[PDB]
Amino acid sequence: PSLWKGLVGIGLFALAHAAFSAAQHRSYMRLTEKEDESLPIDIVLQTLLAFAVTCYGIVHIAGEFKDMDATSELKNKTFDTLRNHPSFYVFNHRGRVLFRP
Amino acid sequence: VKLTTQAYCKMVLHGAKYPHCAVNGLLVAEKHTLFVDCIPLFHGTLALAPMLEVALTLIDSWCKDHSYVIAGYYQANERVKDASPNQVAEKVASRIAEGFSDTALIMVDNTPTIHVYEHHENRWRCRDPHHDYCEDWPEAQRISASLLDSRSYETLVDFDNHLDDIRNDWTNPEINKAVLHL
Repeated sequence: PSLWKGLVGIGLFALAHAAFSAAQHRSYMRLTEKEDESLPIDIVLQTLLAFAVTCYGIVHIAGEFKDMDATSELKNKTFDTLRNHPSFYVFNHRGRVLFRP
Repeated sequence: VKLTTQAYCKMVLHGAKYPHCAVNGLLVAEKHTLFVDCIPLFHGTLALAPMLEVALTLIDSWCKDHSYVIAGYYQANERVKDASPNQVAEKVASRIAEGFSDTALIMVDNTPTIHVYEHHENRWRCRDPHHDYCEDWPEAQRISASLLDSRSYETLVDFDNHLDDIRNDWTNPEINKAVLHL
């Protein structure tokens, strides 16, 4: 589906929110001068989940691959679209006297 | 010597479906001669033997079961003014002459508008400069325009389009099926 863009959007939003939460916790820890200096696992889980979701989403929105075999792109071509040369077109055919003389 | 409204309508439809390219086919009839219908073969580059000699048998296999027999051959040149028969027209007319007498070599003059050359011991000489016989001209001219204005040639299919996809019917059922009710 085309909803992968919204998925990576929500992932990036959650990642930005986790970054803001980490900034707040760092400010608090530098205010109180605690020797633990351990990020809360609550925000660490959010960061990891957002990173995983966003990476899996951008893996999908990157675009699909194409076959390497050239004989696969011309399998639907027909000689009616290969004989025509846009450079050597001539306008003295019957379509001019038939369609709108 | 006369063509049926179905033969003429199929001819003009195939000629209008590919204006920039040439038009060729085989007028088949029942077994004095009346051209009931035509099977359009190819377009564009016609000076090629194998696909032309495949159509012979692939149409005979249908006509022998459908009680038909190939009577003539028509060609429409690329240019709008030149209507002289090429070597291909003669080389195909000579082939049908050995399997059915009274072969007519038809040249669709883009600018009536149809020439009929007959072979009498010396060459292929036309008859349109003197006179051309048909069953009824106004009926054909009306029913042809009735399918032309509706852009039915986009729906018409020939043998070349059938060689690309077999789901297409070279006998044109949906064309003569509309012709009967008009």
